[PDB]
Amino acid sequence: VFNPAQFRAQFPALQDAGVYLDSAATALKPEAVVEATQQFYSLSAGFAEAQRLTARYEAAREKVAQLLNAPDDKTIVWTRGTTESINMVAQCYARPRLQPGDEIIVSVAEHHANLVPWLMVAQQTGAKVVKLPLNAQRLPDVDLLPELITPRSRILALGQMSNVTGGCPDLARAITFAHSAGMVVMVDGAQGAVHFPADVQQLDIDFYAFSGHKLYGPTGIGVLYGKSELLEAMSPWLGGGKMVHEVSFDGFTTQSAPWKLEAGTPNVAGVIGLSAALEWLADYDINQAESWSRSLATLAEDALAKRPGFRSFRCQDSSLLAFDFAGVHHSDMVTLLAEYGIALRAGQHCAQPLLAELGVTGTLRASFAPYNTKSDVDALVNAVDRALELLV
Amino acid sequence: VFNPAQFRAQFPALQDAGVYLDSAATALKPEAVVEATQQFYSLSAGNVHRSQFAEAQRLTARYEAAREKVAQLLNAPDDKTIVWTRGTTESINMVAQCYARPRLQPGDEIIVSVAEHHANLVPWLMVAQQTGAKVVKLPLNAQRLPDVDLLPELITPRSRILALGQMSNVTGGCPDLARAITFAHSAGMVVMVDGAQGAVHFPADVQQLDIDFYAFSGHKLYGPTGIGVLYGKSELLEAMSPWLGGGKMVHEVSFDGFTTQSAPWKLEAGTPNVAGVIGLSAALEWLADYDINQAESWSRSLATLAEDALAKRPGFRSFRCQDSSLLAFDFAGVHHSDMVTLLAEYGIALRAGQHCAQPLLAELGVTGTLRASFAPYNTKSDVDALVNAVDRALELLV
Amino acid sequence: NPQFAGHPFGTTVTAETLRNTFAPLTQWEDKYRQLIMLGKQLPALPDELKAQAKEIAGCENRVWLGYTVAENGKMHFFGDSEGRIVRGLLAVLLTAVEGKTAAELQAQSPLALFDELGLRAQLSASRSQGLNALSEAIIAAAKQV
Amino acid sequence: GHPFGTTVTAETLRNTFAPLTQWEDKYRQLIMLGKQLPALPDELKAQAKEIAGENRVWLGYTVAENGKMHFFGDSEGRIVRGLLAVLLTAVEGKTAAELQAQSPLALFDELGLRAQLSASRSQGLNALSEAIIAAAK
Ligand SMILES: *Cc1c(COP(=O)(O)O)cnc(C)c1O
Ligand SMILES: *Cc1c(COP(=O)(O)O)cnc(C)c1O
Repeated sequence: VFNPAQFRAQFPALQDAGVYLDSAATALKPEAVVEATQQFYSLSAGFAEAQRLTARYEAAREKVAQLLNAPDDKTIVWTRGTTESINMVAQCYARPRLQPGDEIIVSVAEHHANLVPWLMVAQQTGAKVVKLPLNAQRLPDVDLLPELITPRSRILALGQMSNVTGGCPDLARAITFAHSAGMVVMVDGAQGAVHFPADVQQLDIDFYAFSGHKLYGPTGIGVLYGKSELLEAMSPWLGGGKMVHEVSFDGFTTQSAPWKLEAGTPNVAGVIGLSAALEWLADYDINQAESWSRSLATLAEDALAKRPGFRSFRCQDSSLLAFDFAGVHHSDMVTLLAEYGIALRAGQHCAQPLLAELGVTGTLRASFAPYNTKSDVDALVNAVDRALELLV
Repeated sequence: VFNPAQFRAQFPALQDAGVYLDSAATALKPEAVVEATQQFYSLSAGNVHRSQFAEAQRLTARYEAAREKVAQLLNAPDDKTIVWTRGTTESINMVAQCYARPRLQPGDEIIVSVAEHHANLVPWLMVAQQTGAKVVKLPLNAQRLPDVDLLPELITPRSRILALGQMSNVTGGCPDLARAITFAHSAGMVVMVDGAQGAVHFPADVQQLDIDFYAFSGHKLYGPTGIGVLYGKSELLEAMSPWLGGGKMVHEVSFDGFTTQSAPWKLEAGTPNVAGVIGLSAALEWLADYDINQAESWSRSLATLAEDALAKRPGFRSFRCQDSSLLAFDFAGVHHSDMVTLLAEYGIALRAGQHCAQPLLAELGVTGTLRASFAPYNTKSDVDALVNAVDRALELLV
Repeated sequence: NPQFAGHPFGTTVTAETLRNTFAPLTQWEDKYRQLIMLGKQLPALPDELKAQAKEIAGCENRVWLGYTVAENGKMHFFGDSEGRIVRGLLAVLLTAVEGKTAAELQAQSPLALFDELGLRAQLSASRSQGLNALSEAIIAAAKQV
Repeated sequence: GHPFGTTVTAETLRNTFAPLTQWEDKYRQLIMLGKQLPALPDELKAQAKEIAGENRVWLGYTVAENGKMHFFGDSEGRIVRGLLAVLLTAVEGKTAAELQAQSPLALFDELGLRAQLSASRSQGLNALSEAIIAAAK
């Protein structure tokens, strides 16, 4: 049984932070992460803290495997974030395989990290990006895929969950349609891994990407999960130490995956700290924590909908609440709210095509996490009423 | 004057026993870096602060000044010539892929020193295979340094890129970089300088040396893991293709295409390793109060005390160059892996193996080496400890 | 003497005008309210006119700044902002730099009028990315002449 | 061909190792031990699974009709060479079932060798152990 006050207590930033409603950009960190990091950079030169950090590090891929229900720790590849993970799939798996005229299907809801790499590899190979539009509930229209898929369709790129609408498409169906056409699927899990971590075996996901910093964890660290046969098929990514087996002026041979894909000194601090994040988080029932965050988002959305000119872009009672007010620019509101003590985000959220689809050039977004409270909702509503008085 | 005890006292990892002699693999961290990291992870990164007002400002100030502090270390002309990467390895791959790859023709040549770390060799083999170009070996002279005077013989009208280490991670040796650059620029070539060790010990003045690209890693420079730098001349960063695609590096995107920011941002897709930039900034700010010429003289003086004593043990062989603070060595008939393990048991942390420099160790005639590397937090006591631990290990491996 | 993307700042709206408006304001909220009012005197810049100014982008808000030298040998600045708060800050800035020579602009300390009007430390918008970029672009422009 | 499991047994090792309490004696005695692992010639290093780690190690096997497994191998480093001798004493002549049945590293626990085994995890022993598991499958 989830206790919000127990979860909330682990977050040292909270007293200074005031009201923090921008977890969807980046999450606050629990003591476990701060302390694992402190310990790693302080570690006695040349045995009990030492061994604890060693077990955190060596167990780290396995803790990711357990989050995702990956078959084994060797399907987990360390990257610097979702962004590098997707570029790796595009460059190392897609680019050697794509032929001129092949098609890559990309949802209009995609964050730029799951869209720009595809534009780029399309331009390199003569493949074409084909748009997967939204249905009437603002989700990628998975039901339309059979009509969009052709004998040229090779890759489907689809967000598990939008960082704007919080909306999740019907990914099981989408993947079943893509696999039926012999396509591979790049799932962007940067939000989903935080809220509804994907069962990569049940969903039959080919590749899944997420970032540590959004999962209560360090910056500069992320994951690429891929099926072992796809990781084996991928070409090497960066060249250098660690990924290589033998090297001479005539050429080189590589380790197999995941090491093949990981040149140079790892982000050891980032691995250790994401290990601590995951170990800490595993003591909480994620369904229960997420229902709490969603219930606050709902309380905020119902209150704000009582104010004139409110519109919400929120899907599926998400813990993310994107919204705007008629005749008020999102910049002005975000500024006043910050002066009032409320931290949220405004602008395009790296999703310019989605926002163009919805007919807006920016929105405000308040995103709730399991350390947010009912008073945080009261404070946000109070600041919005004071801001709207100044702006309308 | 440099005070070693002052420098040493700033490292929490050295408060209790242990002799650490593996700084060429990764450096210990000063309190400033540990505390900056602790603060960054303990405070909101948003725009509201209700209790830690000054501590939030200082984090913002470290982040905002970070490029400038790197520009100051390298004497770069401005902070927009500094690009954040994961490490030296990513930095070098970016230059191979975003500068060289679109410009290389079949039969073109890339000269790579035989003393290069894998980071500065493998990406050149990869891009050569992708473009039909060829990697050409720059051999060692008598002194075990890249033979810069051989360049006029190796340079042809097809020569495009020179990849050369400012400082070897095995020998500690530094080739005559100014002279290699003058020869390379005479032929219109561009030079990739791997400064992962040189940035620590002899940080390069990239203007005085006219360096085209320079790479180094934060973690060897007393800083965070997961962060590195690529310096490039502004014209070359501008010529480069974008590197990874995604947020921050784009300007406009639709399903019809995208435009990008100019450099450095063009080359930095997605959420930065903000903890790494802040921690590196704090490392550089902290290190700026020390005279590096003096701290390095200190570190090399210790490596000389160690090498002098070790050379009195039978079967000793040193690969050390130019009285470097890096001391790579072996003992006839003793395996380097047996020695490192026993030394670890005696409380000396050193490194054994191939040091990501297979071609170098093949030119040297060996399969692996021990390596003791010294830094300004090391002491004379460290030297007596290393030497004694070698003696005890030798009695066991007799 | 008409100018491209004409505005009143530095001519009909003066530092004196602004001091009179702003000096009595001690509450931060009223300062934002008056910035919002002031920005209403900056004319909207149509899409077609924006493309002759520099886009000084940022996450939350688009701001444009462009410049030229007038027939009197003085610099003329013009621009726009989508957010109304930053539009008011832009008007303050235009008031400070309009009709100055390159030399006079290199002589002036960045954002000095904002400290004069009690806007700079007191409002976080004054210390934000949008306004610092704008300030830098003026400097860049004064150099480029 | 090697003595381990035949001429040298868990019992003979216990008489050597169980009495030791000083870590240096343990290492001294490991290094002694590996002297007795013959040097694998080039011809049958070919017939083994090669592992490059700091240290190079080899591990090969044959299975009798019976399913009794004969293991061979080698180590550049002498301390891993020693640990390899212990390991070979634990596993030589075992069947795939007896191998999956035992904990292969009981023997190290039994001889008071866990810290030495621990110290050399990274350069051969992890890998040697895993190629033991894989051969039984
Ligand atoms: C360490 C090192 C590198 C590699 O740096 P990473 O941080 O692993 O990317 C490259 N070159 C030399 C000389 C090095 O010492
Ligand atoms: C944040 C985010 C990303 C990008 O992650 P980075 O850590 O910046 O690389 C990609 N997709 C979604 C949906 C996101 O929210």
